[PDB]
Amino acid sequence: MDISKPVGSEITSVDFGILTAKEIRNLSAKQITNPTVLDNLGHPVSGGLYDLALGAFLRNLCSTCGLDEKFCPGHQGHIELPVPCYNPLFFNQLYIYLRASCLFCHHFRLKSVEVHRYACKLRLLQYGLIDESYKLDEITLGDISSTLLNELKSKRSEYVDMAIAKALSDGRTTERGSFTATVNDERKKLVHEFHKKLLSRGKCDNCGMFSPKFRKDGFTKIFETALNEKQITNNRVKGFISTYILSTEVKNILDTVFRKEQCVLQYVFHSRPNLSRKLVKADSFFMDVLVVPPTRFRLPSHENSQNQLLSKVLTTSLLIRDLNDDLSKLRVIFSRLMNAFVTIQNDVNAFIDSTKAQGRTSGKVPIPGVKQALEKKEGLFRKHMMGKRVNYAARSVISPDPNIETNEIGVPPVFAVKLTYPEPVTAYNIAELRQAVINGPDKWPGATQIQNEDGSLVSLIGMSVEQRKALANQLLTPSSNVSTHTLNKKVYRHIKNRDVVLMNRQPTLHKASMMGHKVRVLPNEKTLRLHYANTGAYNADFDGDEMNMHFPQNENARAEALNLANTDSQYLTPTSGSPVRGLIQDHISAGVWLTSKDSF
Amino acid sequence: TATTLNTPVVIHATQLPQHVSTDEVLQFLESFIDEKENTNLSSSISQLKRIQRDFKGLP
Amino acid sequence: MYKTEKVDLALDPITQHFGFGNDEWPKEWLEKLDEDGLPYIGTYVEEGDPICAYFDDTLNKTKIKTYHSSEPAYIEEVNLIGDESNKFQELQTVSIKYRIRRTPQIGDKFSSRHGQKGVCSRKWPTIDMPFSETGIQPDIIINPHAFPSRMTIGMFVESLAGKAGAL
Amino acid sequence: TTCQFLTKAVLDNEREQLDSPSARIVVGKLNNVGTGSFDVLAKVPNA
Amino acid sequence: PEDFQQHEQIRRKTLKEKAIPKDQRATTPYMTKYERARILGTRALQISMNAPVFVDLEGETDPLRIAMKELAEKKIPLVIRRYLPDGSFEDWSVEELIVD
Amino acid sequence: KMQYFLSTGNLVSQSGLDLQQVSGYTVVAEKINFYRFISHFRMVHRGSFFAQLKTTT
Amino acid sequence: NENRETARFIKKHKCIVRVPIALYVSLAPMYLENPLQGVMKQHLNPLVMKYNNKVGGVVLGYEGLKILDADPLDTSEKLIKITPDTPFGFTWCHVNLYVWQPQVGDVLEGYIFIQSASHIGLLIHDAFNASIKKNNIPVDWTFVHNDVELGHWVDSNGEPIDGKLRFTVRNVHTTGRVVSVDGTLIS
Amino acid sequence: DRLLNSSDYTQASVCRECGSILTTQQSVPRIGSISTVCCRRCSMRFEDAKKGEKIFIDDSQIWEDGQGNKFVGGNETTTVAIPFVLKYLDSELSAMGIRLRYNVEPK
Amino acid sequence: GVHVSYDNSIRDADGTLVQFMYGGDAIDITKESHMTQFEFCLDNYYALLKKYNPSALIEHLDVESALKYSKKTLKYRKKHSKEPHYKQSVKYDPVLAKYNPAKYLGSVSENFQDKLESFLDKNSKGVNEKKFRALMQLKYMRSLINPGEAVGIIASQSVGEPSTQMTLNTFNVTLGIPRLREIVMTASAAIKTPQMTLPIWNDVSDEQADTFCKSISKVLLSEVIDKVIVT
DNA sequence: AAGTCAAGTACTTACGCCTGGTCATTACTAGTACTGCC
DNA sequence: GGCAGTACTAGTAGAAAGTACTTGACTT
RNA sequence: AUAAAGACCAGGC
Ligand SMILES: [Zn+2]
Ligand SMILES: [Zn+2]
Ligand SMILES: [Zn+2]
Repeated sequence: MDISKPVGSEITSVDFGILTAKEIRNLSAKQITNPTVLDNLGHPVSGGLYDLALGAFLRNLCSTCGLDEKFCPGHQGHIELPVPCYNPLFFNQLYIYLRASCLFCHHFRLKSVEVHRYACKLRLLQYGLIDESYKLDEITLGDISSTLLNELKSKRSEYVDMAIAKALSDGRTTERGSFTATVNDERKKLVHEFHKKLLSRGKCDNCGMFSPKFRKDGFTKIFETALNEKQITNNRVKGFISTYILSTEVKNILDTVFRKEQCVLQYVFHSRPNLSRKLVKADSFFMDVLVVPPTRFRLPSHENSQNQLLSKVLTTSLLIRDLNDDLSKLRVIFSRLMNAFVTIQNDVNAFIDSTKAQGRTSGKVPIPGVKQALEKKEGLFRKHMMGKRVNYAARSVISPDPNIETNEIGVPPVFAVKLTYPEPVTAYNIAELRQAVINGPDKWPGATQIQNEDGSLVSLIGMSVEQRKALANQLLTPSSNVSTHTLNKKVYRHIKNRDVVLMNRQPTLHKASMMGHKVRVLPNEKTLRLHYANTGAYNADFDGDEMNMHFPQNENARAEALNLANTDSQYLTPTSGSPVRGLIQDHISAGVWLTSKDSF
Repeated sequence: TATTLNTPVVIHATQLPQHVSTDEVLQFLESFIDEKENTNLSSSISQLKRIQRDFKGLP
Repeated sequence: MYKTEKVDLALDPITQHFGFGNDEWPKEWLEKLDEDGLPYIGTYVEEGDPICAYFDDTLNKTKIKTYHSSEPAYIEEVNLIGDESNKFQELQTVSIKYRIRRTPQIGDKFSSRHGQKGVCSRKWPTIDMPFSETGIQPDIIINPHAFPSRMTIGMFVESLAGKAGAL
Repeated sequence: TTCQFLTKAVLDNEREQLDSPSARIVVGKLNNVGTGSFDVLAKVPNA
Repeated sequence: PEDFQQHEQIRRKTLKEKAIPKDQRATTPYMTKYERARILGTRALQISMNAPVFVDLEGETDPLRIAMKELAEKKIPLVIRRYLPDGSFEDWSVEELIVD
Repeated sequence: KMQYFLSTGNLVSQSGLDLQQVSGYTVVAEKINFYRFISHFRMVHRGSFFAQLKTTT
Repeated sequence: NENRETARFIKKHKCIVRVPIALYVSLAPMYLENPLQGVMKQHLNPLVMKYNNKVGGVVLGYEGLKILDADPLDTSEKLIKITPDTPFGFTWCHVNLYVWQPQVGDVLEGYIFIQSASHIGLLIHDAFNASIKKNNIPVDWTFVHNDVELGHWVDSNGEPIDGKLRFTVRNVHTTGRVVSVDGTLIS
Repeated sequence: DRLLNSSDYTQASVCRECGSILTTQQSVPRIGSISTVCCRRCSMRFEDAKKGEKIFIDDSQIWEDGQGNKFVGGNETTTVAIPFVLKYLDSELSAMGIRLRYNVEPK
Repeated sequence: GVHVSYDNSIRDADGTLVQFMYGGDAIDITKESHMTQFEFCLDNYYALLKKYNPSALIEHLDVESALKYSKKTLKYRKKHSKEPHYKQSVKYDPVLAKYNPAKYLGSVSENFQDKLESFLDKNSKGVNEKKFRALMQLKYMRSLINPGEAVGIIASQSVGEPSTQMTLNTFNVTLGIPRLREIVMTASAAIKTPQMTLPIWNDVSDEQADTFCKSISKVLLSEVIDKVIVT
């Protein structure tokens, strides 16, 4: 990071969302259909997974942005599906709601008073109000006529409106609603009770008839169960007053079901007051158009990417778009269409997850496409989110070195040439930094790179001494124009005894295992130094122990490492009050003799 | 050029445009031309002089 | 040390041949390579030095396969290998063997045959080293404080038998 | 178990303010604990 | 020209509501080591950009120690913005804070 | 094919023969010291599968 | 369904006149004790006579240099907020700008500067640039070229045109180097 | 400043009204016009956006992709310091169907 | 995320509270070493007064405000001294709760004063007393935890650092990291070793306790059968 | 007929870091172009 | 000159535990 | 002028 480029914004909060149809209809740039990687002669094919409009690829300019590989951050893609299907992440949630709604009235199998009760209770739970959530449950004053039920919903509405009115009126809850842990406890509990719902119930309470239940066939094809004798008679009295069915009809059911109960799911699927007033339907989770990442995340090096899975989805997609074209100019043609639906939904489910594909003989592990690729050893995040590959750091074997005052270390010249640190040229460095730029990277102490005012980075790897002096006499100079006059060059400086370096050793297990020390060059060897009382805090030895060596890249980082994470301030460990420091064997075995009486 | 150091991050016109006549424009130009020369600003001041002469006289 | 490298040329008419051609090419890299396309036996080859140069016909240029490693090495022998066939086949596989002078520095895990693994802190001069009554200076000094913990009495009794055997 | 947590996070439309340090390392500004709680202001003599 | 005007008045009103007056602050009056590590870090990084100096500098080159001398003589135009978990904040001037 | 067996080490067998593991059968003899010479010739291994099991018996 | 999605889309986004503006810029450390001059020499001086997207026109100066204070209190000793990563100080402030914004349909005066065979380059009030393409030339008007050394235009009456030439704005060009105002011929 | 400002530190471009990073891009400008950048998600095709008389834009809103298609809208964006692997999260998680929107400050 | 705030209270990241004060005193372990060395600090009173400099810690500090409340609390404590809190009034909270810790002098903890006045009662010693206890209470007022210290990380590392030292099998009941991890991670439920400690009565004796253990000790039907001959 | 209690089971889970080495670029199989004998 | 064997190429195919969530039997 | 990943074995703390 350079302190010459300030960031003009930050991120206070983040919120989630679900891609819908029209969002990705206007999001991507081009539609790709054929399952080809690239044709011969080595150039990107049009309409392929490596389409040139999805970012630069193999030193070829992009077709969307028009820049090279370094300046093109990629572009989002999409593939078209013939029929919409669900996602493997939400299928466990849709199974509960598909086994819930009535197939005739398109409502839930409960009655309206209790469903509205849970809806208006979650209406209170959206805000930080909990004192009245249970007072509303005891409001039952007054088989059952619909008049007193509608009036009951009226008094509940006035009760909730009055509750939110007085809570928002006097300092209790903000207009955006409060969010804590105790409110999420009862929300995740009441919604979990909302999933302990009708699943153990029978006939619908709104309309007096049962409904055929669904049976999940464990990963691909929730099925529909056949009816029995004591219920077909119910099909004959409702007029008095196990089978693969289809895929899109599930959406046909969930559409009307999520329309006749919009106010309920409005509060169930929202953990905050809906200020935008949007409608939640079945088109959100039901994916109709896939999304492929840009080619920058799809480099070939072999099919070392999701290509061998997206090409399978596009292959079945091309086979099935020739099916309805075969039936246009109008049996096994129906069985292969049913199997096409099953093999294309299992295909996209194989792309997202790796626990639902039919597979084949032992594959030495299937390729991790997206999710199992996002979890290499159960949460890949531990590779690029928690622990990073830090820059400007050294690592070598340590060796004992007395005469160092318990706060410095010894750094080899080989480490005093590679590592560096930026320092802006000022009026208090014209006498010392000029010696560095004249010296150069190899001979200590010098400068390896000079950062211009225009961002361009110059180095001194293969430049001569006359060129070093040329940049020296032209080092402390005003900028080229006014827009760049605010700063000057930031000449890099390898290391000096006024710099700070933090020592670390795996496995670090306590606060004192990473201390900030001063440095001191020692042109003697290529290994690191340490003090006797210092190796006792790191729980280290000298039988070949290898530990790391970090290096800050900010002046404020030097302050924290020299005044807060310093070694002398870490004399006492915050565990039991015992100082983890002190000479170990040699300087104590000489104390019994030096401070003795038989020593004149 | 085209950086947060040179260009503002967020800009918003505070109040609706209230019209000013030629007298206010003439007083404005004559005020902050004497109050600007108290490197690239000279090329801009030379363009303020043109609108200051035309709305006052003939070139 | 001894680090053997196996170079295979021409990544079916062969186009990459060991050696040079006929057109213009820069000089100053003839100290290691010969006119036959093989390096001299004994030259000093550090990181970024020519080991084998090849002449391509599709580009009509002699490109040099560089040598990038950790430590500089000395060439000791270069093997030539050509697959046997009824027809004549030009060599396309060369086996070269290096050697690295590993001077014993500090930090090497010097030890004995008793299990006391240690490293070297600093190599002291002989004149700053304690000298015996005869005048010898023990080239190695091990810490006497590791014995109450390592419990390695073998390096004491064997040290008696060692001196008693050398006398 | 970030997959199952992603399900229950987007299903309820979660809007987190990235206050926990594990969330202040994904993007973050500095941190919440330590020297990341307070901020720095600077007085200027002229208006 | 009307929407962000109310938004601006909301920003100023909420900020003034979070701002606690001068005589009501009831926090510790001693310079914390975190604010000390940040006043030495921010000022050293501040003076590194050729800032106007308020103390005598003789042959010194380490900006970190320069900030230590600035804090030793209390010649820095900087005020600590101590936040509260509820959202309020105090403005504690470094000149008023005592050090050890 | 048997060259691949001794090269990579893992056996691609149809019959699924007796031993439980599937890899870890060949060892690259570095031939660094005569003690490493004799060590590989008097070698005993319980099995690379027990390296994953976390018992202490 | 459609009307609800338009509600989702509408909430997705949720001749010299003076206008007050509120901006949010940085501040250099060398201008610590003199912040107003720093802001002027960093975001105000390179802004005048440069087209701005927000106001939609050419800036012709500034007025009302009031730096917004971070602590709502009567002293001139204000305070600026420094970011935790750079010594620069991000501060709000309001300022009035006299902007020149020619809109489409307005009638404006011009001064002849270029008389070509298919285009007229003119300087409106000697400061800005304007153009009139060949498709905006009346059929009655005829161009005559000079063989001695440039050319001239002939109106419907049959005489050359005068220097003072008034027309109507067609379109304002922004992405170019200098603001160019296109002209119409028939309304 | 070590786990972020050493390797992952990249100043990407974040949209304001949409709040995503991957969707914004830089259109192909003219020979005179340079430095164009916008968010193409909130934008719409020019021919589809038409019109209380007929409204006209300053032709600076208009931007065009390399394919030649004409667009209008989606301009509010800024530069924000962000780890690049978080942009990888925005891309990889978008392949699952999940959307991450970030609201920058101000607003 | 849990840490000390400026209100002198440890709380999580979002803002929810954990405890109103760090260990009741908000003092760091790295500084509570000489807090109980009354004879040591008394022997070196001059140097401590030289480095603490109490003569410069009176401007922004209140002295008598906390001393009055501490005098009243110490008065009622020794006034009853008979029954635990199940019949004790709460009208006098600790002298640190209602007062500012790092602003009001004399506002100290309870056991610290109980051993302070006891140490003073067991000696008579040439430095005076009103200045010795002033430097002592000032020492307690300059040993608090700095507001902002990362507390939960220290609590996480100080409880696992010695766990590496003593990860073994035994050294009567399960012990070590198999139990230390079980209490925290396994969502403690019906456990492998249900323990319960019972304080015995005074008038009862050995022949009164063995009848109790024989009474509760379960006996299955198998403990009585010696031989089964099923024919 | 519905609510509760008990059983199956799906998978979800488990040290810190680093240096080397090989290794393999898929194997079985069938359509087709080229060479030599009759 | 026509038939057929042979080799080269492109395409395709048995072992650790700990807990809550779902579901079938049971009894009122 | 260039150089990326996962699979198995051995080894250091
Ligand atoms: Zn592109
Ligand atoms: Zn029904
Ligand atoms: Zn957008």
